[PDB]
Amino acid sequence: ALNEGQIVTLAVDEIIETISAITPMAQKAKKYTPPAASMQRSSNTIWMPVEQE
Amino acid sequence: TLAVDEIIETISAITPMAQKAKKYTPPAASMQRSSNTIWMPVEQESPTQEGWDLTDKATGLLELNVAVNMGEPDNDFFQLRADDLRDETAYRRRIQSAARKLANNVELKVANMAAEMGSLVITSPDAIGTNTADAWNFVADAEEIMFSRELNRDMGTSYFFNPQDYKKAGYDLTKRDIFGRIPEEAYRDGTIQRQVAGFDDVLRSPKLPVLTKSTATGITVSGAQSFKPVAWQLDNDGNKVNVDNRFATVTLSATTGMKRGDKISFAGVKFLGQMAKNVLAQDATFSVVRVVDGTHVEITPKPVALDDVSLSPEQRAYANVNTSLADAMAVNILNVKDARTNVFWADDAIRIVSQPIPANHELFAGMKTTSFSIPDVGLNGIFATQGDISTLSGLCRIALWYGVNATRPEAIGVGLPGQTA
Amino acid sequence: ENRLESILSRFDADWTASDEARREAKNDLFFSRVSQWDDWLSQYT
Amino acid sequence: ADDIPSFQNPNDWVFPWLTQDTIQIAEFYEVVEKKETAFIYQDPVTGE
Repeated sequence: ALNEGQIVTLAVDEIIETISAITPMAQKAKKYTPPAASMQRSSNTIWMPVEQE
Repeated sequence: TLAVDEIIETISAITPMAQKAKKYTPPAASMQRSSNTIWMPVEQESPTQEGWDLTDKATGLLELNVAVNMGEPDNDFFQLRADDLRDETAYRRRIQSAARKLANNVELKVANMAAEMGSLVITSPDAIGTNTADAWNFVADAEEIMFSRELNRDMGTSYFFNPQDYKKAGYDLTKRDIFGRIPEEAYRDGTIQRQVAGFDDVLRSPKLPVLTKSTATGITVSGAQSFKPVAWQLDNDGNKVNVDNRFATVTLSATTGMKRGDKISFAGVKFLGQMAKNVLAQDATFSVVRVVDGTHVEITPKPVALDDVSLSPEQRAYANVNTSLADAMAVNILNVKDARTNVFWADDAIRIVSQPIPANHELFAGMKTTSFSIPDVGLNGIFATQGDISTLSGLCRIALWYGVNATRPEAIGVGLPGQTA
Repeated sequence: ENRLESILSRFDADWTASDEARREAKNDLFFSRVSQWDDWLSQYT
Repeated sequence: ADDIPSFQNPNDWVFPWLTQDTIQIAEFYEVVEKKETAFIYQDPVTGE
């Protein structure tokens, strides 16, 4: 034979997925969006009442 | 301090070589990974045999290649203070000058590579004004060496004179003591002619390099060295990697006084007829590309020897030289005196790869990037602006990413007049 | 080749292209329908 | 219905407390212009 042709390298962009994680608690937790940027690099929290007895 | 807006134009440049050079724009997405290199094959040459019974003498196939790559951007980064009236006044004309100087850089690079990687060398022991019709002798010598080596010239040919030798040729024409069409044109205008001695484009180029005389004396070859046309070779890991067909590393006695672009020839070694493999009467000429180590050089035509015995027949079918190196043969220089170079080439010998700079991406916020066509030459770059207040200024950058490549260094040539002493 | 990749590339290009006009339109809708004040960045105690 | 979808949501940070709505899905309409075959029949009543 001896075909001293021309050698290339082929990289195909069909990826091989490996990771698949499940997130069952963060979807269950309720999200709240405060309009208060004072929770910045500071210790200003928000105070909410507790059910009265 | 009265001042006007009429600008005194002072310089005007012409860039013919970058116009004649073909421009190549390969896909950037693939070039990002291929390491800014792309390979091209070389026209195949085949062996032949004689006789009836030729068992076990069947050959294989061997197709060589060359590689074309690119260097680094060429920029005009400058900074604009927003309060200086003399900076506010000159900004747009500075952009214009940036475009002009970028084009000038491109064509200067083309000229330098063509002069420093041209294998064909046409020397003369006297200047071009010495005898009559010796400018035509130069151009016809270039034509003849191309014809005899049987190089492809289908796209065209070009011969660039420097202004000195262009005027010498014009003087030769007007000293003819007659006036027809050629001498009358050379008198009324400086132009000798558009075609001379078979070249279909004879121009003058204001920025051809001056090739310094080499200091080399008495250099000989160390050991017999046979170079084999190969398309790939194994590396240390077993991977097959490609080989450029346009280089050969030669181990000499001492590479002192040898620099990039020097022209050499080995005693006894003769050219070949390429396709027909018939020896010529002219010594093979080579151009040293890189002086690696203190006893090695890299000459741009590979000296494949016809009489070589260690070559497979398909490899011998690529011979461009009658005999190999003989461990003692004298490599004699060809540029023995400083002289500006006239440069001839086939139009398909030099190309200009070009790439984009995607600075308009959404990654580069704050910057404003637009396209910027370089005039004269057919190239595109980026024009990027980013203001500043760490210095209360603004930064402007015109970038251009290209690379010249001599795909056929054996089709380029250099004319060296006055190579005496 | 991947259908998901092609569709998402088109949508990504479109979303990035129409970023500022959409932001201004949403701000105008909020201004005209909900409120004309912003307490978000007020560092005041 | 069990596999809840997710997509680029365009109502980011609805602000005061409960974000409420979630579950973004997209529908992608695409238009393909091409030459497809048509048949020339003969109407039994009149014409083609």
